[PDB]
Amino acid sequence: IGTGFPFDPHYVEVLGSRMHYVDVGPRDGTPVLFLHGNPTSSYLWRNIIPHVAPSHRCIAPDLIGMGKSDKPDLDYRFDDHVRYLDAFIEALGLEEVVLVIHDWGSALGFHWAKRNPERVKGIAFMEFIRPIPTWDEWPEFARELFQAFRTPDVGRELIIDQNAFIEGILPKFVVRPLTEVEMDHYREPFLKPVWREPLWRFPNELPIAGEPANIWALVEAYMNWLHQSPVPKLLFWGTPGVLIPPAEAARLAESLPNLKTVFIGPGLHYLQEDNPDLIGSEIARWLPAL
Amino acid sequence: EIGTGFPFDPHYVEVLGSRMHYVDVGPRDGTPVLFLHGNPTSSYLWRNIIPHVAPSHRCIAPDLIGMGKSDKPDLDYRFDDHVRYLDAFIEALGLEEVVLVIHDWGSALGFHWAKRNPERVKGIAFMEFIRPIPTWDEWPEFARELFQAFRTPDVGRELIIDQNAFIEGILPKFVVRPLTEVEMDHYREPFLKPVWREPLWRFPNELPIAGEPANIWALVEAYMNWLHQSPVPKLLFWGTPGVLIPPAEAARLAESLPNLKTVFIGPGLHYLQEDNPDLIGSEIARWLPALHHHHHH
Repeated sequence: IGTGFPFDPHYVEVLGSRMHYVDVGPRDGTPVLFLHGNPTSSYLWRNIIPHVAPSHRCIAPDLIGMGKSDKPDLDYRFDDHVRYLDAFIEALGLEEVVLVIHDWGSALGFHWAKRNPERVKGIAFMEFIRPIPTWDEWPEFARELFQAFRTPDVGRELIIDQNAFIEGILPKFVVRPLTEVEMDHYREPFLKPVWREPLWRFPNELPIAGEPANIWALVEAYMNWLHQSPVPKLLFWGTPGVLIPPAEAARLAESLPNLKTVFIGPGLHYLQEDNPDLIGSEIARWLPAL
Repeated sequence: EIGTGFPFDPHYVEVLGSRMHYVDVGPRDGTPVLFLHGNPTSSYLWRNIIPHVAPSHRCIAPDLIGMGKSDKPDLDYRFDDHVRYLDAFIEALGLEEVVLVIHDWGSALGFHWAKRNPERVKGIAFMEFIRPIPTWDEWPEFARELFQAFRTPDVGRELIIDQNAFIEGILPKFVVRPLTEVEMDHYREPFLKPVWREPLWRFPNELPIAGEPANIWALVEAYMNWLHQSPVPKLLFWGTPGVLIPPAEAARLAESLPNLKTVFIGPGLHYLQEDNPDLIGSEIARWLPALHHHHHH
């Protein structure tokens, strides 16, 4: 995948500022307008535009305050972006357009299209903004992903054949970047697919929504024991977490006896890789002296 | 900064006919601290935590059967198998009372052992551990948690402006393949000064969620209503697992929007252009010719 940006710069004056844009391809015909979102720029389109520019003009602006465009004194609300993009389009004299849009670029493009429907000849889009009526409907990509991991067909192919837990989940669920040396330590026990059975068995047995019932029963049992036990307890948690959301850490502080909690900062699942010094030294402090 | 080496002498103990590897450091003649890893890790996960505890306590960190440097016997590798080998490991070392430090499936093993042997557990430290998760509608929750945080007074500005979370976190995390340093540096250029990050913070605070902000809600509802009735040609690219448009939502859109074609790009999170630009570009190029209207007469 190409890392360069081999496009000549173009600028147009918009509402007293300059906006930068890519402009390539034939001068006649219907242009294709590419709109990026947060926190990107026309750079996001650098490897897509070369497929289109042989046949169609490609226009890719940097939104105001982003990319190589000016940084005026704005709040950068959506309405600001609407004003600057509206004026950009008129400054180039565009009549009909095809839109290729992403993220907040999709909100800008769909909003422009709805207001100018006779000028939009097609919309290509992806990963776009839609109205989310309740916070409970905010999309959680890991819902379908984790359910897929748990299946004996797709999940085994991912975890055993493609080593998705070593190559994907482990580094993705450390906030800081794991190094190649660390990855190679973690890779060593699983170089052969035939060794990866435990890696699939574990997620398949996580107790979720009562399934599997056998693990559900025993995990419920030890959580009831933990609620009853006076044993000293120390919980480390991070944000946003994965298995333990912050709301669950708070629930546990309300219900478990003799519990100390330590917030470690940013953390997904492998908290030991993000703040080992706090975890280790706080364990040491929590243990009684001799 | 965070150590990458594993500077522990290997120890091995025979357990149910197999050999299991473990770390054993620190002073004897006291209550040992037993560290239990989960999936897909090993005692390596504890390498930078043990040195803080070992000055005063013995630290024992086994590799679970079939993991780390432990043997790989022919088991089903169900939870019961791990229970049997860890139980026998603990007895093979002659441990009496212990403190547990546990994570993920090491926490299921540790809590299950503790419940069965409560007089032998003097304390439990735990993190990112296994409990009964009530529903898939409530969990996982970390995408909600992140975006609620961006919209939380003070917290969101500290993440996005002070720590540059959208450039250093969200952007590379939401590409499946690894972004290179050259690519990251291109993306970093417009936001090297914290004050330049204002647009990056305002964007999530404009997302239309539960009617708020009301102005954005109204205009996004309006253009979605327009899209559902317009015959304009539409082309949706989607990846798996996605971020804003997971596959289940792509399928629902494929049924509901008029004149819509869909293209699956393969693995992808949010910045699909960084995972399969050649398929996105080539499919757009193949789609554009049919958008031509013949000259009207």
